[PDB]
Amino acid sequence: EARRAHEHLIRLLLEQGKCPEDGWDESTLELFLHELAVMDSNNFLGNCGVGEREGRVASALVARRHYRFIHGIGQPKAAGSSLLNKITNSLVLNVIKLAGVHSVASCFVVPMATGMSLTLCFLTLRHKRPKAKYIIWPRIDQKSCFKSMVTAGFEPVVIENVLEGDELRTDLKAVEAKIQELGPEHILCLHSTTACFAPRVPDRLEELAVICANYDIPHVVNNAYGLQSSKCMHLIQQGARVGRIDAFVQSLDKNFMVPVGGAIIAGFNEPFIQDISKMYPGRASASPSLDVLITLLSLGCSGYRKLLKERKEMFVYLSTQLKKLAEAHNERLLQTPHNPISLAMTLKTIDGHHDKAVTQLGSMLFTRQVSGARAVPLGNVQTVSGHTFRGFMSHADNYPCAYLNAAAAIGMKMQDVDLFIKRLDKCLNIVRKEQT
Amino acid sequence: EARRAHEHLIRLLLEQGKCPEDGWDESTLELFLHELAVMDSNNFLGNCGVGEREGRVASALVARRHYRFIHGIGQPKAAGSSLLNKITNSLVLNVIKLAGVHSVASCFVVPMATGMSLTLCFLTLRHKRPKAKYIIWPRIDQKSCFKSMVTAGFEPVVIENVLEGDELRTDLKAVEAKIQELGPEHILCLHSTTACFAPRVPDRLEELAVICANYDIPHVVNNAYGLQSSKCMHLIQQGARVGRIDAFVQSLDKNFMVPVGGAIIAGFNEPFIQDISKMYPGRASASPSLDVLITLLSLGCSGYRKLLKERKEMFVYLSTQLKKLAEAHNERLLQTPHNPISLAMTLKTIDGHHDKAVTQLGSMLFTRQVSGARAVPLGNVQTVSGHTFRGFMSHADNYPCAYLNAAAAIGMKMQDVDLFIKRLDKCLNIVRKEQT
Amino acid sequence: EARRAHEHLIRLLLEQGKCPEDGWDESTLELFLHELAVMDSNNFLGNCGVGEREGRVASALVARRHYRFIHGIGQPKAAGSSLLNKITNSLVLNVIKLAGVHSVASCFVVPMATGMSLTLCFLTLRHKRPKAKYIIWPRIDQKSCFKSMVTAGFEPVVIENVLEGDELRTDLKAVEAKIQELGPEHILCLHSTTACFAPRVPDRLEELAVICANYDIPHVVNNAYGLQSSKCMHLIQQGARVGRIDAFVQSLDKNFMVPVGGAIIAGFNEPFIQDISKMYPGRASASPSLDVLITLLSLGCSGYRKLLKERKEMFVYLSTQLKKLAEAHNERLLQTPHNPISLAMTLKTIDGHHDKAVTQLGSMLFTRQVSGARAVPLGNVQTVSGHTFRGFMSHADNYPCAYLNAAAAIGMKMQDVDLFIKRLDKCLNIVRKEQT
Amino acid sequence: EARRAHEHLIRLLLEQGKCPEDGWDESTLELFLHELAVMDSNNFLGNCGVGEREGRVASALVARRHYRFIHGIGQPKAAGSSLLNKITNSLVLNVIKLAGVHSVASCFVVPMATGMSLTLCFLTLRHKRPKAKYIIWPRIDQKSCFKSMVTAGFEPVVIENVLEGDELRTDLKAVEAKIQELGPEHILCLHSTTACFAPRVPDRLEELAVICANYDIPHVVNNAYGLQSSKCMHLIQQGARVGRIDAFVQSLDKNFMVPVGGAIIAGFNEPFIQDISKMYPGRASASPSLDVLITLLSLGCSGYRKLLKERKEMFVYLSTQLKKLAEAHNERLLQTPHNPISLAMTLKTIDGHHDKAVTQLGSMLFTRQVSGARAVPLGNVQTVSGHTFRGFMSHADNYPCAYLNAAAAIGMKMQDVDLFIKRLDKCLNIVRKEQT
Repeated sequence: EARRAHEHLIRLLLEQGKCPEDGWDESTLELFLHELAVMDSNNFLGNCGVGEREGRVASALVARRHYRFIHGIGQPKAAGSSLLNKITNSLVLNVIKLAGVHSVASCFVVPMATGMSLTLCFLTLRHKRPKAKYIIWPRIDQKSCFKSMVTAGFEPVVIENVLEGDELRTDLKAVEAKIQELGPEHILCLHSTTACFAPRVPDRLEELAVICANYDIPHVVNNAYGLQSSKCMHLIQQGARVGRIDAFVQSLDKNFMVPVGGAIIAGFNEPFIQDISKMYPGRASASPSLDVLITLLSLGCSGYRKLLKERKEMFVYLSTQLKKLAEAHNERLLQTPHNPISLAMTLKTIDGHHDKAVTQLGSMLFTRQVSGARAVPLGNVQTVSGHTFRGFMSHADNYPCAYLNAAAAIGMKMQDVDLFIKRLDKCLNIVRKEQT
Repeated sequence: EARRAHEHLIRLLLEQGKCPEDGWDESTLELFLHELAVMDSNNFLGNCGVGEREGRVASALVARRHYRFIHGIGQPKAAGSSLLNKITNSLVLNVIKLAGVHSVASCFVVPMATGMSLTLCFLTLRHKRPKAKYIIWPRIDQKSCFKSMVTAGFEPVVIENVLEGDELRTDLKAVEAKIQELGPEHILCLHSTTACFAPRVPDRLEELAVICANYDIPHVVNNAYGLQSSKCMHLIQQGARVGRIDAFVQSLDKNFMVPVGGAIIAGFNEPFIQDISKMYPGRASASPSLDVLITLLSLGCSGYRKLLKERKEMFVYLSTQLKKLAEAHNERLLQTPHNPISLAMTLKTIDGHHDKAVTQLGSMLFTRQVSGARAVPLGNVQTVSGHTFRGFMSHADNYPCAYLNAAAAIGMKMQDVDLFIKRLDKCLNIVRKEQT
Repeated sequence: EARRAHEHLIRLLLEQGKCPEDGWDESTLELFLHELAVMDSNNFLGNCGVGEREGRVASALVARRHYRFIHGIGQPKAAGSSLLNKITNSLVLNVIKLAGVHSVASCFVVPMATGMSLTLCFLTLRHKRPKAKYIIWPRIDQKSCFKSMVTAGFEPVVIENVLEGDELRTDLKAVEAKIQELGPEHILCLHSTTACFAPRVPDRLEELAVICANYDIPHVVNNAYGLQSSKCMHLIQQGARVGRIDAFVQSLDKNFMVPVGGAIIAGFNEPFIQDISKMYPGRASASPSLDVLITLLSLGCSGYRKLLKERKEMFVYLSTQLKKLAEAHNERLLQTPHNPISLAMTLKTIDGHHDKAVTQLGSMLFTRQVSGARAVPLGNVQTVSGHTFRGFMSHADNYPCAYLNAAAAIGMKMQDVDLFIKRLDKCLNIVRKEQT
Repeated sequence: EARRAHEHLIRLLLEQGKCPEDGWDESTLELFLHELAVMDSNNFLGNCGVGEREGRVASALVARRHYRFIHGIGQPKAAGSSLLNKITNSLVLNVIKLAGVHSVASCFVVPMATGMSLTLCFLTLRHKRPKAKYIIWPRIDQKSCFKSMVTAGFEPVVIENVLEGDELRTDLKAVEAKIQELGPEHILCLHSTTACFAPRVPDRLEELAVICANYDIPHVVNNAYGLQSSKCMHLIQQGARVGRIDAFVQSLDKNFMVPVGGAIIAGFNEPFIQDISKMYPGRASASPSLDVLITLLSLGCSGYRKLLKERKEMFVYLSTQLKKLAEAHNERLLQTPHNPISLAMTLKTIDGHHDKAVTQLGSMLFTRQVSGARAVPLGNVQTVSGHTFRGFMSHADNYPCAYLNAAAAIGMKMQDVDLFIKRLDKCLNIVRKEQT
């Protein structure tokens, strides 16, 4: 029977809580979703509602586009939304393992993006560490992760990066020096970062993990877009094994190709991760969870695994093509072998004329429908939530050159690289011709 | 021309930023949505993406159900999502005015539910008031609003309510006594509440507003489900006129009949409300905004206004039917004329036998597909985030009786009341027969 | 259990094959559709296809919009599409009874519109009556019903209508005179018509039925848009009781408010109706059947019955408003009490100036977004499939005046009448002002 | 601008009426569809309707799933549906050329399946040839094409096929012998067939075309599933060049992977093809046209061309795998090099035991979710619409053996062949073990 085949797949999902090897057909998926939504009281045919939160919906466009999941995630009032939440977190745990953190103990989807999800971690740790006022943070010029600390009501302690060749790396001496200066009890946590813009590289998590274990200080990893990278994930896995990592947080959109809106908070200590979940007040949107559930069931392990493999290949393709273009314009690819996602070519040939050529190149790429490229000048001064950054965008006060960023992130296609290379070549020609 | 008629409506929305008098046809709405999504870079036909957040989508089910809005709300990378956000906040401001707060200066949708949205207000006020550690809070037995204070890292100062007849009301003397005891500078804010479970009533906002203006302390109003009530909204409007209200927060789902997930933060001081918006780190889900935009454009002013009128009528219908049932079972409707949404009938005839009959009645209603009713016993002890509540569910340590809650909230139908009355009558009969 | 409630409704549909009293919720309907489509082999998860008609679908937009019903209607290859067809025909039979033909024996949806469905009836009757070459047809100026006879390969025998007051009615003497002239065996059938443009009225079916019973000649009724009228349906029911009706055919779109595309063929002799079904070669589109199934399950008996009641009320409203306008312009409503759907006001005040004012009025209404009105002049000569019609549009060679048609058909709203009246008034004023 | 890029594609479609080289994104397609539907009067915001066919829709599920195309295909009342029809027929003409008939003059989508579309051709030819009563038809055991002739009211003249090796081929002598016997004027047309079940092969169209040109008799080609085959299409193209072909008809579902429901009628004489279109009475469903428009715009030339290439490859794969299996069971692949889509392996090893093993094998494959296979026994007697077929299913009275059919049709995947081979192998083993 056709129906039994669908039920077999559903039952296997419910009993194991694992991503199916092969992606489900849409037919199976929509059957499952409809049966789940049937379990929510708002969808009961015999229901009457006499409360203030009945999951009533005025617009049929709204109800249908959400598969009639209205109540969000948590006698129960929403048994299907609850099961949706359970399944999705179970699927996500298994993908975390698949992706490289095999010892992960616990995780949960939270329908806030990565910044606010990090804030939630910091808000939870306040009650663990009432004496703490500082968060030690190796510098990365990204506004949201930096603001997350201020939002949580702590003061960031910005640790400048060390220039090693072309790469910007964790200053481990300065981190330990600030712990000793300020006092371990006054530090809320170390806030490290994996995936980042080249020529910065993922933080030295093993070493920071050792430092945190020894000084007895929480370690929170901004893994925003590092789940897609088995190298970034090995760094988390190794760090947890050789020292201390308390939580790692990753974006749903950047690693799973779904709308912006949600993140995953994961860790190795189940009671602690539960404490973060419990620190969240009230119901939350089920929409990020639904998007990731749809995506993971449709892809299967094999589909997600293939996406990860294709990204590695696109990275190789992107670097070989960008290095070739760079060199053809008498530029070079910065040597950043410790960054597995992001790369940078120098813009020395257009910089230095005092005509804003580097910024102009960025705008030119933008108006030619190139998105995601970052033209980083020398000398941006920018103040973010109380803190003034010298050399903003470059993660250092005095990086030796201007450069252009590009990145091979999950779902990148060959036409992404090809069109980029084509339009970048033309833009470089225009600028240089203008400078004569 | 047919197309010009659609464009006229769209252009009028864009130029005035106001809810159309009559609801748009779905045809107009979907035209508009598709044209908006066209403005996001991920949807550009000529686009190439070389960054880490390109709004790529693996699942067609996911992309389509969100109308291809992927990037969430904020060179720009997402011009349509940005315009969506602008329009929606403008529509919401106008509905706030429509609903009873005509002097509202500023507001924004935040894709967190009401609890976390209140937390965000408290997180913002931390930077305004570094010496503050306390939030003064007239008691309401609702976990999320209470937890919001703890999550923000403040300690709640629980002010017990005064029993006046059957109603539980703001103890204004105790509020002022705690301000003086603890010191104005050590108070982060007063956290009041409008719409609530009977026999509690909306807080005395005019008087609290006067107190807050005089002691120079912020006033944050939990208006979770009070937007649907012109009486609750008059209380906010009057309070702002005679004293101080800094922010008022309301649920999207409870006032607009959309999925759980979002809230509105509004106020009378534009710079301050902007500061709360700016305290939020990173991008956020556009899904709550989209749901409310769809809903408000489809309803129009006239449709939303009609929903508000129908709720008032359903309240009258619900109370007349519940009073009639109560009296037929030798119970009574508690006299709560200061609560415009929630009501309560006594359960004295089944309580007092030491057999858990009140709790049992609640479960009986639940298993008979009645949702939203609250059977409140005498004597619940419950600890929430560090604080132990006596008489939990009843908003007081010694409320004189057990009672049952019901409420006429927006979108309630006559069959909601009728089925409820029918099943409640049968349940009361069963319990009483059992007690002989 | 929520799911059991849905299954109860489905099971009741499957066991009785009758329209539910109250409309199904969309949730129940889509559950049912998905479960049905599961029964088609193309949707089997374990299926392999090695034939030429496997129901493969390239476009996900196409597959989804049809609920994955691909195979159309008929070891079996399509068990769900087959069950869909069975259910839909059973629902339609019951609506035919509801609508006024309680003795209907058999019917089937055919995914051709009414013209081709009549052709199919004529094609079937060819094999019953090999000597027949003529179809006797009381005149109605509608191209499709007339062409249906030619398409079938018969020659129409056009019987002119009798003017009785303002109405055009069946010339029963001329019908019988042509039977006798041509010979009963040489007549394939009588092709009568119910719902039609005023001032024509439904054919005299009782009398024609008696004639057909006596001369032993098939009687095929064009009931294109007469199902929505209990008066038109009583005429079919009475005619079948007092004489002979072999088949009656009605449009799906005009009586059920669904896309153009399908029709119903019904009758009182089950073997004969089966013969028409069997005369159709090959598979056919399931789309008309699906549309009517969705519509009838969502409406229920009560919803469809309410639509029929509202149409009667709109007819009264339309005539009272049109009579009032007519008289205000010194025109009159033609006295057509035997037409229950269509009406006509005279255009004598603008006609007669030899300036094409009547045609011009029709175009003016069209450019002012009035659809469905017919401005009928005196003196249209028009040739349709070999036959030249004098006074084309007016169903007679010498109807005494020009007039304007309007009709109250199912789903008409008060704003349809109101806007029509408003724009018609303005148009009449413009024309008369021009004629000075 | 993003919007201009979409409009450029649309404008190019409208000006050239040709399939885009590369498939449109869904975004572009749905934009286009929505803009088209805007042009139909039922969708006009300012519209009032006072007629009997206003395109009103009761169900939002129905309206939305058809993109608000309600009126079907034809002052005008439906300008967008009309343009839809125009575009689709233009796209289809170009695909006919792409597929191998480069000299095609005219074609149109008709929303009837292939059988009824052939009937329409025969119905049209009746008026061209009033003396004709016969249709000469080389035998193919397919019920719908045979019934199409009877439905049209003609008598089929069944020409038995000639056995050449393993193939069944056109008996050209018998065709000419029947023309001479019955008289050219009494023949309505020759009804030939291209794509068919092996071991029958496509009719000898060049030779039949010469015969038809010489005797002055119409030639109607059943090209039901031959459009997907450049060899079948070359036969039509060559036949038209060396002789007479008046119309060729093909299934939409079998060549374009859309629901059953529609067909294309094409030819080389534009006035004649127009005459067939004009012989159709009334409006018709736009749904088949919409499905093929969606499909062709999403695929582009390149996508459809790739599908055709993949089918050729799947044919090679299917035959090599089926030949290998056959031989492993001491059977053989029948030598049918003139059939480019269908193949047959002998079932001699299980046939001959008088135990219905051949029929049983067919049922076994069916219950193991193999669809589209045909187990053809020796000796089926079956009467279809008045005519008794000896050896029904095998296209001859005395085909030497029982065999099994399989076919590589458009959209076939490797798993279709692989699973089929796997399950067929197991079934053969079961049967042979049972026969000991």
